[PDB]
Amino acid sequence: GEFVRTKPHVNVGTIGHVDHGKTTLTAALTYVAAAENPNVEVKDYGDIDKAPEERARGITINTAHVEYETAKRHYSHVDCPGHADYIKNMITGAAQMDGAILVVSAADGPMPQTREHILLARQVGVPYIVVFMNKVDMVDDPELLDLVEMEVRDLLNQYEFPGDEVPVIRGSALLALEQMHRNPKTRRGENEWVDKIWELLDAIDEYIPTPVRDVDKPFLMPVEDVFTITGRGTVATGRIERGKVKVGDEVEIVGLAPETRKTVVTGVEMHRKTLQEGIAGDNVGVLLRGVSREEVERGQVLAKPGSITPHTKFEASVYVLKKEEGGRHTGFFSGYRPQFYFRTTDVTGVVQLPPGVEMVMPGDNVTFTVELIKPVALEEGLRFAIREGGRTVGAGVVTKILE
Ligand SMILES: Nc1nc2c(ncn2[C@@H]2O[C@H](COP(=O)(O)OP(=O)(O)NP(=O)(O)O)[C@@H](O)[C@H]2O)c(=O)[nH]1
Ligand SMILES: [Cl-]
Ligand SMILES: [Mg+2]
Ligand SMILES: [N+]
Repeated sequence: GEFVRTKPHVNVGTIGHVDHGKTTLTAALTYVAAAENPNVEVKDYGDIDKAPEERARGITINTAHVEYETAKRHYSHVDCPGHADYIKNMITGAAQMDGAILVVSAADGPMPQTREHILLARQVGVPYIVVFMNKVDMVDDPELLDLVEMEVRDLLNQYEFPGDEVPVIRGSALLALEQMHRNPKTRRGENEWVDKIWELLDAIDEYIPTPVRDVDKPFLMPVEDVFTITGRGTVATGRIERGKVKVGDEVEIVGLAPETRKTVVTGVEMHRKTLQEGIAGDNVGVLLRGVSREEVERGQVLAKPGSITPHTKFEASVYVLKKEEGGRHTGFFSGYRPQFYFRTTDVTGVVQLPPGVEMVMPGDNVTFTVELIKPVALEEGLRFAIREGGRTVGAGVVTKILE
């Protein structure tokens, strides 16, 4: 059908260590919110972890986007994988969030991807975090619960989140989800577990602010994914960063290719509902005429033509992680070629250290230049993560664009 705007729109999502309950919580949110609002369509566990490879491996691999709303706001929710091998997908998901829900298992406490997701969330600009302490149905001991909360708050403090202030909601994603399956009409106040999900919804409503967005600046949408719709054509998905897009607009596909390509937008949808106009903050699919899925990819940006010049060379201020933060034990030299993550973009780059700086060590704050092997939409003040060999090794911010 058609998308009707009645409420402010905010993008949230789920992050946290593997198996702590992100997807189960995402499902419970749709069911719980749907009882109050009939515009919410429910999403089961298997509707979210739907890919054959997810069924095969028993984990989330792809980000999934689901929709729900409260009385206050409309939400698009990006559910990210927790497995260490799918961090790149999680980063692309977090790059779309105005706030993240950090899921931590009460039975396990914070674990290495609890830390890594918090760190990475910051580096793609997630401005606020709410915590859901999950699986409390498995933990009798009140003292362990208090310890887990304390550990999570302190961990958040380590990455410059206000850990002492974030809401920490204690519940069971699974028992809420079970109650909603048995009674899909279960309303607030009727059930203990469902009410914890309402506590989460209230915290999301009130603690994660609606961002200040600019719809007057040139259209810019980082591409998070691309697929072929049988019948329609190639669709590029993403959160619109600024400006607006309408069907009929010419856009440029910028980055990751030798040259920029122009095409015409032939459709705009949010959660499979047609948008008259996509605006900053919307989580959309943009149908692109005359390009295949081999001609658009994650990490490119769609932009008002001529508004963005992609770049390959920049100076950066970089913090290199210590080993206890999951970084490398050893340093690196000029010529080090790790991966750089900017918003939804993942690209290999060459580190070139100043003359006289021959080695950078874990724990170092340092400045150097990077040469990307492919051009990428970049700008001064843009935060990024550095990863190599399947581990996060650094966090940086672009200081100067050289080329
Ligand atoms: N006891 C209990 N088990 C739960 C709860 N929530 C989830 N689980 C169980 O925990 C396991 C993982 O749940 P899942 O939602 O897939 O976690 P995830 O964080 O999405 N995993 P991934 O990191 O791969 O995406 C499942 O076996 C699920 O049934 C809960 O509140 N209580
Ligand atoms: Cl579309
Ligand atoms: Mg999952
Ligand atoms: N998924």
